[PDB]
Amino acid sequence: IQGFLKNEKDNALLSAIEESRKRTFGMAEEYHRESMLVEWEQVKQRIL
Amino acid sequence: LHSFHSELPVLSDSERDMKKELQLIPDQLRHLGNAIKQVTMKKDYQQQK
Amino acid sequence: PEDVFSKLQRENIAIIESYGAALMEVVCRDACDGHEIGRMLALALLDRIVSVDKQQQWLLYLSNSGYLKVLVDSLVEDDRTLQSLLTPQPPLLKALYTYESKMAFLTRVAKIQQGALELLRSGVIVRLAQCQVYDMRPETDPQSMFGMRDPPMFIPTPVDRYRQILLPALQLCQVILTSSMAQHLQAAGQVLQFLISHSDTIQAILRCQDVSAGSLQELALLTGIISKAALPGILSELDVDVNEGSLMELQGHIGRFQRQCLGLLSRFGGSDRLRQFKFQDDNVEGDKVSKKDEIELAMQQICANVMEYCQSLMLQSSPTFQHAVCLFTPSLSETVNRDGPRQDTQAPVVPYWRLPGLGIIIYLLKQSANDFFSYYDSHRQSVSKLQNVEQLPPDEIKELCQSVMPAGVDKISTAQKYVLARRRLVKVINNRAKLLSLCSFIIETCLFILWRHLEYYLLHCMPTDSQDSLFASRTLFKSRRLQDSFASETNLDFRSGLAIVSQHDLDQLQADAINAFGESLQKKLLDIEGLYSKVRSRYSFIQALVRRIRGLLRISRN
Amino acid sequence: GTIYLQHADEEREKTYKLAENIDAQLKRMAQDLKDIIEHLNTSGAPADTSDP
Amino acid sequence: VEEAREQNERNRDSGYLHLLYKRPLDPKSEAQLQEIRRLHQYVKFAVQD
Amino acid sequence: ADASPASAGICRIMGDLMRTMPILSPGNTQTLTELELKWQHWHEECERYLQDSTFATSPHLESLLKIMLGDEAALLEQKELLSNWYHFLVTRLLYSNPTVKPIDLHYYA
Repeated sequence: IQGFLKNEKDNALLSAIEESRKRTFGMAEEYHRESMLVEWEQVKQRIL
Repeated sequence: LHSFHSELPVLSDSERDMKKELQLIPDQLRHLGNAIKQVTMKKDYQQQK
Repeated sequence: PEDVFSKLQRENIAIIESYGAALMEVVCRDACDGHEIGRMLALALLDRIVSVDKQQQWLLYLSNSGYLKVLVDSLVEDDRTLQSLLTPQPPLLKALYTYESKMAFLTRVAKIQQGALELLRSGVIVRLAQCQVYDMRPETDPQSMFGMRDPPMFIPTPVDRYRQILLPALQLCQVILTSSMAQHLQAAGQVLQFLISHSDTIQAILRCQDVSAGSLQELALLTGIISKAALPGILSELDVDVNEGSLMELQGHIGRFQRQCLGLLSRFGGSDRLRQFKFQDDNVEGDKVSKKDEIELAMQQICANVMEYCQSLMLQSSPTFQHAVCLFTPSLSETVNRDGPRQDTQAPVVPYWRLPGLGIIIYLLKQSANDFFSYYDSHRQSVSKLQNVEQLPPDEIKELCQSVMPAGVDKISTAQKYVLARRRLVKVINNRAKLLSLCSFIIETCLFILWRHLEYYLLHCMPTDSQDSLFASRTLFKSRRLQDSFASETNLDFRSGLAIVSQHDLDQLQADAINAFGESLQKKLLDIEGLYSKVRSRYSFIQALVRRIRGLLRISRN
Repeated sequence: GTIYLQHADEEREKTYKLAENIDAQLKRMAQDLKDIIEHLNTSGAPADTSDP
Repeated sequence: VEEAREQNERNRDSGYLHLLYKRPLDPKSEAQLQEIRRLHQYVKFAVQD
Repeated sequence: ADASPASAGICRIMGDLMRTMPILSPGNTQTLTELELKWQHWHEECERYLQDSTFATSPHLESLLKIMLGDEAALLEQKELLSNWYHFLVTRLLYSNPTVKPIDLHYYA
């Protein structure tokens, strides 16, 4: 029991770290794209 | 090839960063040459023994 | 109405607010100074507070207390450990995990414009430009492709540990250049200095012949970093003692990044993207589908970021249309020479010192105006599957499950499998929507860059056969020595790197553009504006460019 | 014939003379090591081919 | 002879001199430094062995 | 320059070279390699005025240019203006090595 109730607790700490990191890193591409698209959404007004 | 390189008017960054490294090695060579002396005096001692 | 997830985060952040500076010390100090796992969890905890704080109370604590700089100057002591984790057998991955959470917290702070400015005020880009681990790139052996078939070990490769180090650092630069809007030229100056502190490593990314999801992700960050910091106006707006030599090296690096990024439009915006996929769609079956959504995505990300950079150059280079920078030569041949099948004589790799033809932009315009119709009905099917998950075949529910968990799928519950299926179908829907938004931009920007080259070459380009020019040159390149005194503009004239344009190249560009922009393409572009641009404020923008190109393509020189 | 010595050339020769002295001292330390090793391996070799 | 011939023509370009600040080591000065590093490491290991 | 309208023009070339010298400023976000590459231009500009013979009308200003170029002979011609060897050391570091490190310093001392 003390092996099993360690291994899944160390797995659980790592999973709470994992989604924090990866959901902020994928939001970095999504934040680049939406700022990239919104500055293009200025440039097209200036053009037209 | 050594006279076609002596006529450059200023030191490069890499000629200064080589000098910074070349100025370090004399103090490691002291400790390394002392380690040769230490091992030779160890050999001299074992051989005399 | 407010959803319960909008409510519960307000009341939880009002509880966390209520403990004040004592709770802020207890977490921020432990993020700087605590145990291996203490710093790690406290940095993911700060990432999570800063994802519900709307007042910026935690940012203003983190800055004024000093902790936001301690969590930046420590990167130069993290480097020393991360270099060890690139060895074939790393001693403990713990330090990579604390770095990935430190870097996630920075990549959270940097999405608030004031937080990104406070990171340029600590100097985070200059500390990243002090970490040697980004130049510790492992050598990827091409002979290894006969070396066994090995299991998914609990320790990643050195090449992918290098990705877990590099990709967070690239994403922070990219995020700072997208929260720091077009005012703060110092942000772009710092990120340009980081790309030059790693200069031939950055070019070795731009020269990587790998087509993995990883090499395309390395390129899809790097091109999207290059698009906003390799810009001309930054070189007029960096007023400091800089020596004439270091400034000409800075131009010598920008004039390396520009030309090597243009070399990706011929690789992937060009005719041999249709070669690259066959080396993936042929050999290795068990992982093809899961990774092809990412490789198709990252390819169009790299296309969009270089079209963003070309667009930026065609907006900064002059306000006056007569002094617009051309980046694409009058050759449209790159659209013509394929309608007849012959054997694979090695195509001679285009020297990345050469400017691409304008035919690559018409080829890219044509191809995203095909890819968009694949992606549109793919998204519309993936949404239909997300609307009907419990009706899917039990073997397709298993393909979706194995696309997330490559083991253990025959050991999980029916609800667990339906939840995996919903969560893969959302990843596919969002990757495919992300792809439509990329094809949308690349179509509109292909039409912008095409309009601007066509407006220049017809109306403002003089063919070099004009013999009156025989009086314009012969008097500067003869030796004098010494004396004296200052006061003119040293301008290095990049117009000496342009192509010799004949009137035949202008006649050819006209004859070819008239056919290569034929109304079969013009209809499809208006059919796409009929489907997609109803979602955006500027319906008729594609029509306005297609109209101005149709106007130019009807002018005759007389 | 016609050049004045610049301070950079004097510093460059002073850097390359430092490298020459260290190359010549390292090759000597290495020959001293090789002579010590040669002696360590010859002392192991008993001279009498009359031994069966 | 061709290495020396090309080197001799480059030394006359008034545009070359301003770039020299950022020049790497020449491929003999870097090679003598690579040999000094190799010899130092050998002399360090052989003293231990 | 106020008293001597014959030297004043040359005294102001010397004086403006005494304003272009790249000295480090504690409030200023530069690298050592920026200070170094600036100071190398300033040295290549000071020596240029010596080749031009610009100061060979007042030997005091010709000495000040050699001192400002790190000339170890002209600095020792100033020994009756250097009351101790450690001021001579710091002068020699200011005009011959502005990127000196603790781990170089023994040799200069």
